Amino acid sequence: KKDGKKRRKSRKESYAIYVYKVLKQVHPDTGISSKAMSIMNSFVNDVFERIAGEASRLAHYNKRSTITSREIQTAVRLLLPGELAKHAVSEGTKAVTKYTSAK
Amino acid sequence: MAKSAPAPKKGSKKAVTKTQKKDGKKRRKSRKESYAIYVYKVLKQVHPDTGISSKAMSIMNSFVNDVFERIAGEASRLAHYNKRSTITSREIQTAVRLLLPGELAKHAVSEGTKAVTKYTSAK
Amino acid sequence: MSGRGKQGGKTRAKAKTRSSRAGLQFPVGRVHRLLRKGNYAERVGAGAPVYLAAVLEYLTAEILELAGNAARDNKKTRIIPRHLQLAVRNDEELNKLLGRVTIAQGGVLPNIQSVLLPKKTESSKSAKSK
Amino acid sequence: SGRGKQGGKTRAKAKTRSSRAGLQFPVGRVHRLLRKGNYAERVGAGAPVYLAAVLEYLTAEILELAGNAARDNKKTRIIPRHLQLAVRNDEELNKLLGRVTIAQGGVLPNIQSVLLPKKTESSKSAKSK
Amino acid sequence: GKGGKGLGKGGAKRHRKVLRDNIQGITKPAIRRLARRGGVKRISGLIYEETRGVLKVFLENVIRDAVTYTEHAKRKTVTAMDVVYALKRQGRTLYGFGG
Amino acid sequence: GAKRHRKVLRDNIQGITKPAIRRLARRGGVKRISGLIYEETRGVLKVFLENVIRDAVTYTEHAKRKTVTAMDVVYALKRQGRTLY
Amino acid sequence: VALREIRRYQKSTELLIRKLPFQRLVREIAQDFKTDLRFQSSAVMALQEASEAYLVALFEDTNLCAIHAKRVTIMPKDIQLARRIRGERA
DNA sequence: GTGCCGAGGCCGCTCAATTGGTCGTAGACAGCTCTAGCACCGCTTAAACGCACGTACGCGCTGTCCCCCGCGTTTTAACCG
DNA sequence: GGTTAAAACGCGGGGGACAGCGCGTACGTGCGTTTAAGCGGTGCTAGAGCTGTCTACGACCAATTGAGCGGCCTCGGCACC
Repeated sequence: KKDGKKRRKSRKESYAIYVYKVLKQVHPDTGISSKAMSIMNSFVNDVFERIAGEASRLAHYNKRSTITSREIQTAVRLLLPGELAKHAVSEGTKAVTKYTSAK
Repeated sequence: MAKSAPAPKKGSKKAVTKTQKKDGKKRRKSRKESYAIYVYKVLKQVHPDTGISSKAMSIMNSFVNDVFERIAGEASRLAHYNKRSTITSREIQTAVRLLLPGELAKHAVSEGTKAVTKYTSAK
Repeated sequence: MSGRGKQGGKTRAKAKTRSSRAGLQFPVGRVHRLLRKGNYAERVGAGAPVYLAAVLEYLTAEILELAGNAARDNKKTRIIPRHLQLAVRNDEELNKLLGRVTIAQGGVLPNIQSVLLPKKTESSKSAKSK
Repeated sequence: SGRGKQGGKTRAKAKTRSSRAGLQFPVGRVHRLLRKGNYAERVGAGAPVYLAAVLEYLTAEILELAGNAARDNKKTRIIPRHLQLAVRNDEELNKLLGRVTIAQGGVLPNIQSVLLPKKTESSKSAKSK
Repeated sequence: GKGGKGLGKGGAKRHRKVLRDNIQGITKPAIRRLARRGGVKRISGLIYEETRGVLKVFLENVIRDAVTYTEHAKRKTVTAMDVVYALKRQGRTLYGFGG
Repeated sequence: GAKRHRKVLRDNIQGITKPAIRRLARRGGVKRISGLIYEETRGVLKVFLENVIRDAVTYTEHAKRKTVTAMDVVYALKRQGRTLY
Repeated sequence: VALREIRRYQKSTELLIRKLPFQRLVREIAQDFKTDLRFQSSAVMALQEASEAYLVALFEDTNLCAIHAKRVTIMPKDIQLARRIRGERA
């Protein structure tokens, strides 16, 4: 089981392939560098921390324990500007509607 | 709760007023199928707090129908030039690059490729 | 698969439409039928209507959006035909695609030529009055 | 047709919550991170799906902008130079990434009117200003 | 009775006035006092419009944060608690008015 | 005097030069022209060629061809209305 | 005279802008975002103190901007430098 | 003699290419929450009831940059560590 | 031996002191407006039950991507007509 070389299986809290998959879909024929993956991976982590960091504050102030899309909707408007939030909410809302209608 | 039949039910509407409670349905109107129920869906996704009048919806109904004629019409010409009997995403993608402007075509191709990928990959 | 027997449970989507498979909102089936109805080709591919709906859906999204933005500037929550014309003339890419398109029941961009304003303090040449 | 509460046709990951709604980004990791990180004592299933779409949109746009910038640089590979160019070009991206430094990036070629020939003038020509 | 966004009474028991250009409320004595609190001897005449414009930019940003905070709980009244939460995000933090 | 002896990379668009504009002007029934026309005509022509080749290359690329045939130019020209017989 | 009143405002703490015109100003901005908005008396006063000190810091920086350029008066040029160098405007 | 036109050329950009262990997607059968019904008071609502602050007009002193105008600043040079 | 900075002090402008003019203030009064209260009325947010579809955990194997390598196309630079 673990007698073979196994100690190097850890970490992988990152978005390298997911950014790569999105990169190919948005731009069909293009390449990315292993260097540029590092900036993108850390940028997504900070973005995830920023929106979730605010969402923690909204949940605590409203006496609400759960985290839902409504609180995240507030975080997107609070964090992103008007133009960025306008497209962000449309993508997020479409994700919920299709998910509920899929099984 | 009934079992229908194929023979006598074609255009089964009122001809003589042999009705009870509700009156007989009027003769069927030529179906002017429209994207109104679909355009309004997209409208509420980008501007949920904005309404829309029927006069502008008539424009969008005529816009999509006329636009669909152009893109499909160009694709129809493309198939004859290539001696191709079938039309798929590839020919329309090039037709988009022809009819639509530069940045507009790129966005259409980008979203179109993503939408096509989700249909093929998923069962 | 053979024997004409019942295949069993429907693993493939039953409630979801073909558009729901790709996540689109416009009816791909209608576009698929329209291509055959319009006699654009002897046969039509499966990806032909899927791509067409996505392009139409994106074009619908951009136009409504721009129209909605113009509606807010006019303090009206209902998108009137005039709102569409303002967005069409403002955006160069939309202007190129819809250059020869006419929008019924209003729609005009307030374009004023610089000649129409003399703006010389009504002071004529070599003397203020005529 | 009788299968009890649920059938036995498939019992191992018949489609994933990610790509269930046509979403590429992982949702289990986001769901796990939302509860492993003590943001709140409880988490709802609607939170990760909305968050995954938001992350995808932000990732997609900057890659598209960087990809176009890379095309202008005659290079197909995306270099952090293009990523810095895309962020600084738009004021919307500048607001979000205000105090952020990008490794191996760069700086926009901005020059004032008093740092060039003539006393204080900025006429120049095309491909400038 | 009943009320939605407000002003349910109507009739002759309510009165509201149109407010369009009330930015000019910050007048010359008011603008100079804040300048005096900054310790500047002389302030130009053109910055009076700019100071009002700067205040509008400052107020429009904090209001968005406060309104979004208030709209989260769907409360009609903007409490002092929501303001200080908005102030924390923007860096300009004020101690007091809730805790 | 005045003399240049470099062939390519510097005289592609400017190959029209002065007389060719006059040559086309005479066929257009123009008695006299201003020197400023020699700069727009390069831009005006280039816009016309760029629009045609953008479609023509798209037709050539779609047909999986590395060579632009004569019929390919007709397809690009037909859309803009400048049909060629 | 102008520096005579410097002592008054730097020795005594008080609001330096009119109360209700600030209330009217924030109301007119809030109404565009959402009509019939209800403002608490503490909330509007809390924003006033933050707004006043926001300009005081701005007026403090612009004073040092002027002395940098061999100047005493603060001009629209001074306010442009302070906001941009701080990342508030650009 | 000058500035910009070039030619040869120097390391990496993009393509491939055969071997070790990293990561991802399919498969089971154990507790736990996902999400679904129901309780009774607590937080926000409308419509009255009172209370000083706020708008409109008063007498007063407060300031900005117009003109003319110095000498200390930091560039422009051709020559050393 | 060449490059920037640094001494000397160009040099025509920009600012404070030299001066008006015009406002904006902010104290006495009365009338309802809006923010807090006073207590419900059903609606939502969090309590568990049952046994199942999914993520986390865990295995190997051929292939798959990104390092680098070698010729080429591009760039700044000195020297004649």
